[PDB]
Parts: sequence; structure tokens; C-alpha cells
Amino acid sequence: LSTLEAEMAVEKKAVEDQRDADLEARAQKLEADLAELEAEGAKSDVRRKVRDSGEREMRQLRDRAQRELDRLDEIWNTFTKLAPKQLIVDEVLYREL
Repeated sequence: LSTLEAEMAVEKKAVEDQRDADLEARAQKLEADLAELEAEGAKSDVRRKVRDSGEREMRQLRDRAQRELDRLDEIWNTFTKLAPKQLIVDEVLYREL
């Protein structure tokens, strides 16, 4: 249980580091690309539509990564608390186990 808990946290951390690296890069792309639009023929409403599409895209990026974290925690919890008579209806989670 010690070695597996470690590996599981390392793998779970690798997803956290990957998420933080992508959201920062996407945010930088927003700053740089939004600066071009604000410095060149800028208008109030259009820039808001570009940043809204930027915020919405960033939201989806964090949601996806959080889904994997939720899936990972669902996998580690099921193994530690596992016992006979337990029923697994996911079938993809069972394949992962």
C-alpha cells in the first residue's frame, strides 16, 4: 500500500503539473493575442467577445483536467476500500483496476 500510494500521488501530481503548465500557456496566448487586438483597431464589444471565448476555453481546460483527477481519485478509493461482494458497474474502471 505504501509503494502504490506513492506512485498514485506521483501520477496524480503529473496531471496537476501538466494542467498548470497548459493553463498558463493558454493564458499567455490570451494576453499576447488580446494585446494585438487591443492595440490595433480596438473596440469595446469585440475584445470582450475574444476574452469571453478565452475564459470559456480556459474553463474547459481546467474542467477536463479536473475530470481526470476525479477519475484518478475514484480509482484509488475503490482499491483501498475494495472487498468481496463489491459490485463494479463502470467496466472501464474495472478494466483500469
